[PDB]
Amino acid sequence: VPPHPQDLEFTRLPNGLVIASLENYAPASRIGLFIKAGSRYENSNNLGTSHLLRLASSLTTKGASSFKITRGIEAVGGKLSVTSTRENMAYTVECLRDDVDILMEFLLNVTTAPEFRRWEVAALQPQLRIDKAVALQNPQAHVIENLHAAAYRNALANSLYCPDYRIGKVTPVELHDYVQNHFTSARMALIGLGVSHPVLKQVAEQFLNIRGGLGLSGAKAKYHGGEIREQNGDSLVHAALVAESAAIGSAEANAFSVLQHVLGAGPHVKRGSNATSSLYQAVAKGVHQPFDVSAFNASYSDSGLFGFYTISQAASAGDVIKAAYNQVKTIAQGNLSNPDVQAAKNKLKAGYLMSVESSEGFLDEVGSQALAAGSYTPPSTVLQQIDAVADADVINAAKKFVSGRKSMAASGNLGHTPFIDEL
Amino acid sequence: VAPTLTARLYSLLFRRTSTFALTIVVGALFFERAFDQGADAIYEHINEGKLWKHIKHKYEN
Amino acid sequence: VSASSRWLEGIRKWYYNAAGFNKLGLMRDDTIHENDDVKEAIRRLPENLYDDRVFRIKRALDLSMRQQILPKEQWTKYEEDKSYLEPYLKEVIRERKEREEWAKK
Amino acid sequence: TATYAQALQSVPETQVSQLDNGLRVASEQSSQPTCTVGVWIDAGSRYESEKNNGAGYFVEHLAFKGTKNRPGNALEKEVESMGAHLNAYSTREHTAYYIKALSKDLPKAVELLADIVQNCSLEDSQIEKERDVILQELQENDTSMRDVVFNYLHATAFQGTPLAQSVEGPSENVRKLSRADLTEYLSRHYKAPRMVLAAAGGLEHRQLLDLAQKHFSGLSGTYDEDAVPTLSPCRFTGSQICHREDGLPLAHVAIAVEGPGWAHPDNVALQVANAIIGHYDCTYGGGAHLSSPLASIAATNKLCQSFQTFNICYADTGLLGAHFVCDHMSIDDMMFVLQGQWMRLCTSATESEVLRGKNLLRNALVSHLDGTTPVCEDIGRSLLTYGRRIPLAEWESRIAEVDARVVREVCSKYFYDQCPAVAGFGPIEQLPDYNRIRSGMFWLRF
Amino acid sequence: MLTRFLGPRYRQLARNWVPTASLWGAVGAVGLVWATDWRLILDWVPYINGK
Repeated sequence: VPPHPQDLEFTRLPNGLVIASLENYAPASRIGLFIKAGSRYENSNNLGTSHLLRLASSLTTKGASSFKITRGIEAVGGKLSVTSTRENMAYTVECLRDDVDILMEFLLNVTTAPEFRRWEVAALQPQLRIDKAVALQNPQAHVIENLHAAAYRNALANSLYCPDYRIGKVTPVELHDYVQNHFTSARMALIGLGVSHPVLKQVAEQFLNIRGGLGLSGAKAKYHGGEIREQNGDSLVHAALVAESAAIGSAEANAFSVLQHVLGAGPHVKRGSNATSSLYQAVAKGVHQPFDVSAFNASYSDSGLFGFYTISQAASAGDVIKAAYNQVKTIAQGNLSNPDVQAAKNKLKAGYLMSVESSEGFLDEVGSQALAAGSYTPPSTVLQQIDAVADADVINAAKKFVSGRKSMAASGNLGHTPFIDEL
Repeated sequence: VAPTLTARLYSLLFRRTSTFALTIVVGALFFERAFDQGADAIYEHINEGKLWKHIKHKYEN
Repeated sequence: VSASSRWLEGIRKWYYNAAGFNKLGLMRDDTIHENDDVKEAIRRLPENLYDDRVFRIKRALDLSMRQQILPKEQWTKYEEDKSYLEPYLKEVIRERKEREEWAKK
Repeated sequence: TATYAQALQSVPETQVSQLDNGLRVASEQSSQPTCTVGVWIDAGSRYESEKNNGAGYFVEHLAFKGTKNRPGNALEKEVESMGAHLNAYSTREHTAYYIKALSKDLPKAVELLADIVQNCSLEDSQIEKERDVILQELQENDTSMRDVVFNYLHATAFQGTPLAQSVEGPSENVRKLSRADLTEYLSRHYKAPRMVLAAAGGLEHRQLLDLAQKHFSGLSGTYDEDAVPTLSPCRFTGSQICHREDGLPLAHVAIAVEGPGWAHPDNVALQVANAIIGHYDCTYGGGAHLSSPLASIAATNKLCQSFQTFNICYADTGLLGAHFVCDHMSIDDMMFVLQGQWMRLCTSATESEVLRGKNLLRNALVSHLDGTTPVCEDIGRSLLTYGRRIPLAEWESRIAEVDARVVREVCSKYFYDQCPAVAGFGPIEQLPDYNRIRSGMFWLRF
Repeated sequence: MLTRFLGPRYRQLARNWVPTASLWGAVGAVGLVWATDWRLILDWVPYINGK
C-alpha cells in the first residue's frame, strides 16, 4: 500500500536553463546535468575534443582536486559518470540521499570549474586509445559510426570517438573552449531524483548561471547520403541501410517509431523465432543459415535515420539485404494489417513504459526531454501520441524510406555485399 | 581428545606466526632439558662403572 | 615603504651574490635538490622552461668542469632571477599534503 | 527532507502467501504501470547427477517452444504480440522463467507462466533441434575466457561433488539425453514446494493469489510423497587447475577460498571486505587516485586489464575470492598484491576503509533493487534461499554492525592460512606455484 | 619529519599490530634467555633449573 506518488516539478529559468526534480522517497539520489554538448558540436579543426572531455571528468577542478573527486565520492559509495550521444553530454551522479550535498558540489566543480591542466590532460590522451579500442570491438560501433559519417556532411557526421590522428593532439585550450562554447545555461538541464526542487533551483540559480557560447542547436545537419565500406574478414557481414527519417519530437517521428516495431526491433522471448518480426520472417523465408535483421531507428534534433541493420554470413549478405529491403517495400506498397500496426503499438508503448522503470532510465528520459523539447511529457500523454499514429502514416513512413536517397555502412568480407547502386 | 587435538593445537598455538615461534622457542627449552637428561642417562646406563661419575665414592674428600 | 626591509633585501642580495650560482648563469630554481616533490614539478614544467632549465644546467656543469665562471655581464642579476619552479613545486606539495591528510582518517 | 534511514522504512512489506500446494506466492506493490512476474524453481545442477547433467538447460531451451495448450510457435506469438518480454536463466541451484509485461497484463502473464512451468510439450522434433543449438552454445562459450575459468574454478574447488558440474553439462550428455530423461527431471524437480511465484510492480497481492490458485491449481496437489531428496553437502578441495594456452593473448586467473553460503551472517561482513578491494577495469575513470590499494597499484603499474572480487553463495558453501585478467608478465605481481590485500584486511583493517566498504555496499544494494525485474528476481530468489524476503532496513542493520574488528575477524576466519582453489587459463607460465600461492595465504610477521 | 603519521587511522593500525608486537618480544627474549642460559632468569622456571 505505497505512497501516492509525488509529481515531477519542472521549471524554466529566464536564462533558458531547465530544472526538473522528482521526490520518489528513495534511499538513493540521482542528479544529472544534461548539456547540449554532444559530438555534433565539434568542427573539423577539433574532432575528438568531446571524447577527451568525456574522459576528463575526474581531472582537477577549481576547489576540487583530482584526488578528492575520486576519494570523496568513493568514500560515500558514490558514482560519477558522463555519457555522450551525438547531441548531448549527460553528467550524472549517484549516491545515498544524505549525501547529495557532497556529490552535487563535485558535479558542479566538474561542469563549471574544470581546470584542464597541461600535464593532467597529457596523462589522459592515451585513454582515448584504450577507450576507443574497447568500444570499437563491437562491429556495430564502427558501422553506426560509419553510417553517420556517410549520411551527413557535417555535425551528425562526426564520430562519438576521437579520430586516431587526433589522439595526443586535442589541447587544454580546445577543452576549455568546448566547455565555454557549449556548457552554458540555455544549453543545460538540471534533473534530480530524490532531491527537492527548492534545492535544485537554489543550486541552479547560484552555480549554473553561465552564458556566452552559442545559441542554435545548429550548424543544421545536412543529410547527403552515401556509403562507407570496410573490408574485415570477420566472417559475418554487418551492414546498415538507411534513409533520412524525421526529427525527434515531430508527429512523423512516431510513425517511424511504430514502423520500427512493425518491421521488428530486438527479441522479446529468449531464443525465439520472432514470429512477430516481419523482417526476420521475410529474411528467413529466403535464408537458411545464421542471420539477424532489425529495423534501425535513430532520431535527432534536426534529422533522423531510418532503415535496418543486417548481420549475415559473407555470401548471404546480399540475399539478406534484398530480402530485408523488399519487406519494407512491401509495406510502402500498402500491405499492412491493422492488428499488425496495433501489435507494434503495444510493443512500443510497453517498451517505453518499461524503459523508464528504473532511476537511471527515468532520469535519462527527463534529461533529454528537457533538452529536445523544453518540457516533461508524462507516459499518459506519450502513449496517447503513440495511439494517435494512423495506419497510413506508417505506410507513408515506409514510403519515405523506400524513395529517399540512401546511406549504407557495412564491414566484413564485402564480396557479396551490394552497393545501393545495386539494390 | 584423541582426534580433535591437532585442531586444538592449531587454533591456540599454530595459526599466529608469533605463537608459532613462541611455541617452538618455549618448546625448545623444555626439550633441551629432557634430552640432555634422558640421553646422558642412556649414556650412563651403557657404561655403569667405567666412568669417574660412578667411581667418585672411592676416593673421598 | 621602508629603510629596514630594503636592508633585509640588501642582506638577501648579499647572500645571493655570495652563494654565486649566478656566476655560472644559474637561477635559484636550477640549484634545488631533486626529491620526488621537485622531480614532479620539473615534469610539470612547460616545454620552453624545461628546455631553458636544461641549458642553464648544461652550461654550468660545463663551466664547473673547466673550473671557470661567466663574464660578470653574463651573471644572473638578483632582480632578474625568476622562481619559475616555485608555483609548480608549491602545487605539488599542496597535492601531496592533501593525500597525507586523507591517509590519516 | 527524508533521511536515508526514513527512506528505507518507506519501502513496502513484501507480501507472502502460501498455496494449498507448497507454492509460495509473493509480491511487492509499487505504483509502477508495469510489472515483472515469474517462477523461481529450486531446481539447478547441484540437483542433477553425472548422467542427468545439463537437463535443466535442455529444459530451458525447450521451455518456450510450445506447450500442450499452446503448440510450438504460438506462445512467442502471444507474448510478443502483447509487447511483453519472456526470459529465463538457470544456475547451479536456481531456475527462473519471468515475464516483463504491462501491469494490466498480469492475468495472461500468470496464465502463460503456469502453462510453461507445467504443460511443456517437449516435442521430439524440438528436442532434436535443440541439441544442435545447445552444442553451438558450448562451442561459443569456449571462447569466453571468463566463462571458462569460473567453470574450472567450480570444477576444481568442488572436485567430486555435483557443484563441480557445469550448468550446460558435457558434450556427450547433450547428444545422448532423451525425452524420458527430461520428463523424469521435470517431474522430479518442478514441484510446488520447490517453486515461488514472484512479482514486482503495479499490482495488488490479492490478484496475484487469485491467479496463483487459478492457474497453479494442483501441481503438487496429489504428488510429493515419493523420492524427494535434500541436497548433499559439497566438499571443497583447494587444489589447482592450470590450462595453459599461449595462443591466447591474456591470462585469466580466478582464486577462491571456501565460502559459508546463503544463510550465513558472515556474508554481509565478507561483502564489505570485498567492497574495499572492489574491482578494476582499464576503462575506469581516474586510476592512480582510486581508494582501493589493489586498484590503485593495478592502474599505476599497469598490472592488469580487469579484476573483480566475488562471493558466490550456494547452500552451506560458496566461493569467495577474486578473478583477474592480465599480460603474461603480470600474473605474479597481480597475485602478490591481491594476496597481500586479503592479509592486510585479515590482520590490520583500519576503521575508515570499512566505513567506505559499508557505504559502497549500501549503494550497491539500493541501486541494485531498481525497478520491477531486479526486485522480482530478489523476491523469488530470497524466498528460496532465506525463506523470507529480508527487508532493506534489516540489511542496513546487518551492515551497520560491521566495523574494523568485524572485518579482521570475519576475514581471518575465511581467508587466513586457508587452502585456496586456483583456476588459470591462457598464457600462464608465470602463475605462481601452488605452494607459493598458499604461502601467500598467511604472513610470517603476524 | 614525521607529522604525516599522526592521525586516527595510524592509531587504529598501531592498536591492530599491538598483540602481535607484544608476542614478538616474548619470542625474542625467551630465545635470548635459552640461548645464553640466563641463569638469573631461569632459576625461576620449575623443571629447567638443572644445577
